[PDB]
Amino acid sequence: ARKCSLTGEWDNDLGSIMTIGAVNDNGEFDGTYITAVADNPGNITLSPLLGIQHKRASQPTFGFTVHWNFSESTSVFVGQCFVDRSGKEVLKTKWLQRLAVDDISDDWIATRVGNNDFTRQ
Amino acid sequence: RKCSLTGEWDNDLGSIMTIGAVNDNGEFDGTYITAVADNPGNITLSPLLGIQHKRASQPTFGFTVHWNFSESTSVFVGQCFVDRSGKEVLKTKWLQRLAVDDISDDWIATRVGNNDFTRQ
Amino acid sequence: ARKCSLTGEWDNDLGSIMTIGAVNDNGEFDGTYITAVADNPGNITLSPLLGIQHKRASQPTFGFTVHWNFSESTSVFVGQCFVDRSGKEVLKTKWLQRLAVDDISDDWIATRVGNNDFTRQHT
Amino acid sequence: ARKCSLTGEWDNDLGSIMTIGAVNDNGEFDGTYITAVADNPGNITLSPLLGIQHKRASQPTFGFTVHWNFSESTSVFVGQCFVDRSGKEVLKTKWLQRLAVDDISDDWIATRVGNNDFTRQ
Ligand SMILES: O=C(O)CCCC[C@@H]1SC[C@@H]2NC(=O)N[C@@H]21
Ligand SMILES: O=C(O)CCCC[C@@H]1SC[C@@H]2NC(=O)N[C@@H]21
Ligand SMILES: O=C(O)CCCC[C@@H]1SC[C@@H]2NC(=O)N[C@@H]21
Ligand SMILES: O=C(O)CCCC[C@@H]1SC[C@@H]2NC(=O)N[C@@H]21
Repeated sequence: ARKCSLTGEWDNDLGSIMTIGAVNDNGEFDGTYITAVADNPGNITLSPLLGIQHKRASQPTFGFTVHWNFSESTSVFVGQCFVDRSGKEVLKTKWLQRLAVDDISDDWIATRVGNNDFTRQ
Repeated sequence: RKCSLTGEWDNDLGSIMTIGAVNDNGEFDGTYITAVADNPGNITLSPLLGIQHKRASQPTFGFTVHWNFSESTSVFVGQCFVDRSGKEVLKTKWLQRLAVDDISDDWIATRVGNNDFTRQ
Repeated sequence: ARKCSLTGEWDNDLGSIMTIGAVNDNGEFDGTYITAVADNPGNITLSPLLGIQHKRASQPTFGFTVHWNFSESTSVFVGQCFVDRSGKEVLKTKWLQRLAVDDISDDWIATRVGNNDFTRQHT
Repeated sequence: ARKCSLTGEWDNDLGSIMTIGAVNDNGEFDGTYITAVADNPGNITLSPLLGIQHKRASQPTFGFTVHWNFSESTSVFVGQCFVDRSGKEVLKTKWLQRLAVDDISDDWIATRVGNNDFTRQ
């Protein structure tokens, strides 16, 4: 396995855990995501994700979408995978979380922003 | 159904997006022709992948575009709204990640913005 | 007055209004923000802002902070003032709204992001 | 001095330093920001900031603007000051950096987003 293939198990600074499947020839992948935190944390369940990474660069950019199975929200993550001289991989990401609102007039309220660093589990 | 993302959309910048069939889990692929880029002479049609909620009449959704002509990747997240006349609008916010050479330069690498899409 | 001096009265695309006073020699200004929207819209009242713009540029960047007087939140706006050939000014802004949470462990949830375009009030 | 008065000297995770002066009755303050990073770090100079914090809350929110004195850019920071059981203060912030572009048609490219945590010097 080449470094910065997203395939494998990762966690982040909030305690969330992500598993990513095989990455195909075009950089596409699926996975699962167990968030440590939510608007309603009692409701949390494992949720699916789908994304794409670049493959030429040793330190590729990537993004993915998480369809939360327990709420009407969706999150997206985008970032770059870095490798240090010891071979330690870190995903540096920023994210947007979209809430569902019932009226288009309330759109302004509905997007949160943040960051997460992921390392191999 | 209204707010099935399948079809052709454009946005306020002139970009054009086509989305394929949405499967039972809300997954879809598509293509994106951006009207703008860091190097607009290099723009080519690029692939996207994402997921929408299915039940809601006004579902949230997300997708990733893998730009085929740069090292960058963008993600879009938003909600599809339908007014009482039947008109659909995708209200989105996006992040664009640029590639940097070293982890110490990570702070510089993420742009944020917005786009509204309507059917082409 | 110069185009893109922030001094004056501005509308945005959510129906909000702000009025900004004189911009000093360092680009600093104060004003009052009247939001059309909020987490608790029945509590809305006018709220103070404070910011800085670049002064020399024909199309300057700027930023400001709004201290909401009716909640524990603070918002910041950053953007650029553009002037078209007819003299029409547009403030293209992006914003972050910070909500107050009680525990550092909930920090991840606390920052909303969005955009606003402002134009000068007519007359 | 009460905890989470912003007056004083702070640094962040990138190594940037800021010094904030007296906070007035309305929560207003000024100061100097010394960024550790820039598009061109050989051009970095001391730059002014101006902001407002809430005063009554034990863990107040606040924001400030930095007018960079060595580029046409402006940055804004927004966050909350937290105090732990031992009295240690942390400012958890997110920021936007606006770059100057030539025309309104280029506006889409002009805004970076990020995060910083500050602690007292
Ligand atoms: O709250 C919800 O309804 C869905 C879960 C949202 C979890 C968010 S996604 C961004 C941040 N990073 C995480 O690992 N969890 C939160
Ligand atoms: O510049 C690049 O290298 C890739 C193209 C990025 C285009 C961005 S994605 C966000 C914004 N919305 C658009 O339709 N195009 C731009
Ligand atoms: O909800 C609150 O407690 C305070 C008001 C927040 C209003 C926000 S700031 C960003 C957006 N633009 C506006 O003109 N109003 C909203
Ligand atoms: O590059 C420039 O033209 C001005 C300096 C920008 C520095 C940014 S502001 C956000 C981030 N946090 C910092 O402490 N510095 C960078």
